[PDB]
Amino acid sequence: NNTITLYDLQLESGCTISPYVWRTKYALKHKGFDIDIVPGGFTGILERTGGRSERVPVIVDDGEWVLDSWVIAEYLDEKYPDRPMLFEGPTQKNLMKFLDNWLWSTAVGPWFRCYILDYHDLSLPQDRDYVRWSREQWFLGGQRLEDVQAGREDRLPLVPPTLEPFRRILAETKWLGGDQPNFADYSALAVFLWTASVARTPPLTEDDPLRDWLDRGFDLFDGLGRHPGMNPLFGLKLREGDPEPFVRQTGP
Amino acid sequence: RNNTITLYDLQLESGCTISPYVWRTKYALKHKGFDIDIVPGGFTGILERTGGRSERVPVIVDDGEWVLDSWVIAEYLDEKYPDRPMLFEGPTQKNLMKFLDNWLWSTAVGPWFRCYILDYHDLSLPQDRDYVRWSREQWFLGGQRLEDVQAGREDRLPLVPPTLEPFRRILAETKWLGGDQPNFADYSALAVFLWTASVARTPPLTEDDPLRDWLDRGFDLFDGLGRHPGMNPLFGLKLREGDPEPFVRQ
Repeated sequence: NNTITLYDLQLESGCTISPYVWRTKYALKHKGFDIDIVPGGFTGILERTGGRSERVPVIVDDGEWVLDSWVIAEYLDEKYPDRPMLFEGPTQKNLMKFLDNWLWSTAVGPWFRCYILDYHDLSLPQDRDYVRWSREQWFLGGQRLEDVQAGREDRLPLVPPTLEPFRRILAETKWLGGDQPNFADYSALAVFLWTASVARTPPLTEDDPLRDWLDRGFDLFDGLGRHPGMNPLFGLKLREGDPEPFVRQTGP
Repeated sequence: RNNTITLYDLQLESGCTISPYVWRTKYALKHKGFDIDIVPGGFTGILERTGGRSERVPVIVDDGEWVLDSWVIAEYLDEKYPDRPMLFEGPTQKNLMKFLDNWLWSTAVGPWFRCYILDYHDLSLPQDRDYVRWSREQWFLGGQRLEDVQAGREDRLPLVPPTLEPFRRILAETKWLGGDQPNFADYSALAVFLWTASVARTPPLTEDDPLRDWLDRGFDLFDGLGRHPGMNPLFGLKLREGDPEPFVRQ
């Protein structure tokens, strides 16, 4: 007090990679708490916690253990209604999940393959083996990470245009939460926060309209998304035959 | 004014509402507990029917207040009647339902429009038929004639159910988009399927589609608002050997 312990999932740079952990960090700072960060990575999670969890994020509030990023957010609104609210109501929760699933299929799907080797190489030394064989086999390969990531220069141009439905929303609002951000923003942002933690070449063009919301989000809470290990999201260079990355239109 | 608001409808020959914008307005009004004074009429003569006030419907008249556009009407009701059940819970709902609505219009309305545009024409009021024909055959392209656009729908309709899975995924975990009770998010989404049911002379969904629970409860709301005599069934799509599996069965 005013502190809550958080079990992180970090890269070798100390930088968070897990989007679930990312939106939980933002949710905690939204509520105005200080975070006691427990470092670590993909391996040894059960041992790092008291045996209470095989997954992160996990928080400990005084001595109350809360598992699952979604549950954590609901817990914070329930126990601390006096601090800035994360959810507007039940309708937000349902429509959030629809947006989140779409971002995951549209952005995370393709980008995961484009950065799967960077993902591995940027991980903690103890993690790299576990990440290698399991990722190139479970999620899956069926073969190896150098072969899956190869050719990303050809895939990355194809993603920006597909994000237009999301651009369409942010064109007419400052935050998903309106004039101020909430968990809808943080959950959406987590997709791009993960991407920045592993993207050793930028997935978006320098003038993508998303940049306004993205930079503001990453700057929130004293630069929560500006950890020294983070990579630029912007700088994608396109070719004559590439698709236009976004709709260029003004503006009645 | 008792408890009454006037609504300029957009009806087919059966008296059934076709416009999804009008549909979600009917639900919004009933959600607020109002009685609806319906002004009938179809696609033609809207400027005549209104005071020269609108070329489009829905329009409502609340005592002397004329209100245009279904989204604005919903906001107007929440602003003027904060004592009656809320349509929006806040700004976040508004932003995220636009995202869902946009997706539903791209995924469901677009393909089903092409599949039912001739039925749409045939079911409209007699005085609207030629206008709907000429209008649609120049604007939304399709394009050819109504007959050509709708031709081959038996091969296209089986392709739509699989693409609705992202929407199923949400409804499999909640009673309503609004939670334990419906609100404008539900009514806006339902309006897509209400429109479809008004023009679909062959069913677009299988009898066992997991969407049916929400759809039937939705259509049944407010004394069967979605059960007007003219409505066609959404269910009964007959899949053939080659067709894709319509939904995830896990």
